[PDB]
Amino acid sequence: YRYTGKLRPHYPLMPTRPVPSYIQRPDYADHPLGMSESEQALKGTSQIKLLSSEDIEGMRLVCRLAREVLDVAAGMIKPGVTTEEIDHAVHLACIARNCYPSPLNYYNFPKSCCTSVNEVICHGIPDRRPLQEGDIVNVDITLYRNGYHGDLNETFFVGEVDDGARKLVQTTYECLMQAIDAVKPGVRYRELGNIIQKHAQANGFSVVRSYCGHGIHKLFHTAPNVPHYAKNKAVGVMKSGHVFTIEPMICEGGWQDETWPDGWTAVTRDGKRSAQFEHTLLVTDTGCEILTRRLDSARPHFMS
Ligand SMILES: CC(C)(C)OC(=O)Nc1cccnc1C(=O)Nc1nccs1
Ligand SMILES: [Ca+2]
Ligand SMILES: [Co+2]
Ligand SMILES: [Co+2]
Ligand SMILES: [Co+2]
Repeated sequence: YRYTGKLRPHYPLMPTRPVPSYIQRPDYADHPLGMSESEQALKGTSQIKLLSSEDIEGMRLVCRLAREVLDVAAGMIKPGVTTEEIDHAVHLACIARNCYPSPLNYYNFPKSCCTSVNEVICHGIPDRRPLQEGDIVNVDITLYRNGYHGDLNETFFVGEVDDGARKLVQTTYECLMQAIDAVKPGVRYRELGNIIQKHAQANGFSVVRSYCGHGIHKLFHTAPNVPHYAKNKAVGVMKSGHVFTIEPMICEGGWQDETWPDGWTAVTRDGKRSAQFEHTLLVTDTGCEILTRRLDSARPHFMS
């Protein structure tokens, strides 16, 4: 395999971390290949679930807990810390909140969160590499509690970063918020990509096309599929009660991605940097509730 940039995986990986049996597990947690039968049963369907008041309370809870766990990871970002150490802290923080870390064994993913450094677009696997000053790193968190999944992610700066890193991260966050500001009943899911690409393009950045936002609730990834690029064929119109994520991955260079031999790590084909931000949103009668928002601080960590 020919690596696209300077990053290399740092093996060996620690043995998979167990989750106490008292914590409720999603169906794929105990499937040998990590397959989710409940999810697969709806593969290819575009119908979007309309959450009940009960489902909404469950989503509000898990999303708040997920934010708490991402905040824990945020506090650990510093030069010298390995992504496996961040993952260990996330795993324990999920357990402390009586939640199962959704990524764990999802289609056999080996860790409890995704840590994506520099040219890694997404799905980076926590390993032995210590973070380096100047790096940008995304931590993607998803928790499962009482049958509901809550998902969010932020990109962080490791020590002092260059102006290019600052612009990429700020722009990506702005792309996400402009999309969220457009969410309300009656809006087509395909419009979000037009908004995101317009802002990214105005700043000289590209939009990853192989990975999209997704419906999330009783399932980790389900309808609707939400592309972040312009002129996409996303199916569906927003309605109060819909819950889904917006998680644009923006790149310094081209939008093309490829996957490492580990089967998970997605990287830019040109080796340039990529940044991402994500929130889980609930469409209300008039707009949307950002379930994974910070409740005690006005801004994301990179600008805090
Ligand atoms: C094909 C199938 C199984 C339903 O998975 C997905 O679509 N998956 C998906 C879509 C968009 C963004 N992400 C993912 C994903 O897995 N991300 C993960 N994060 C941690 C472990 S797996
Ligand atoms: Ca990255
Ligand atoms: Co993902
Ligand atoms: Co996520
Ligand atoms: Co997501």
